[PDB]
Amino acid sequence: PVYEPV
Amino acid sequence: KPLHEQLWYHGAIPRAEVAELLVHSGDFLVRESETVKGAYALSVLWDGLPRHFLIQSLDNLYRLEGEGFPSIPLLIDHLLSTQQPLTKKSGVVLHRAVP
Ligand code: NA
Repeated sequence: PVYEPV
Repeated sequence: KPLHEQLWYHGAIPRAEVAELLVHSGDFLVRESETVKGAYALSVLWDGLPRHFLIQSLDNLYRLEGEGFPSIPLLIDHLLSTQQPLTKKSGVVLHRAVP
């Protein structure tokens, strides 16, 4: 995982 | 002012250069996302780990979780001035705009 939740 | 004239905006920069620029917890910048077309990311060093938040928008308001702002600079200014967490779950806080 790289980006936080959207 | 233009996004590219903002203190904390670094444009399209490689990950190596983000990791070099974010040195202490609370350091942050805004950059272009490499993998999401046209998107911006808010990158913050937090507890030793780079954290990357895609800057979302809905109904012309930029936001990470709660109700948003008409521009990205207004969102950043709000986060930096209030020191409120970027999201409830993450607890990440902005402290220093990396120039
Ligand atoms: Na997000």
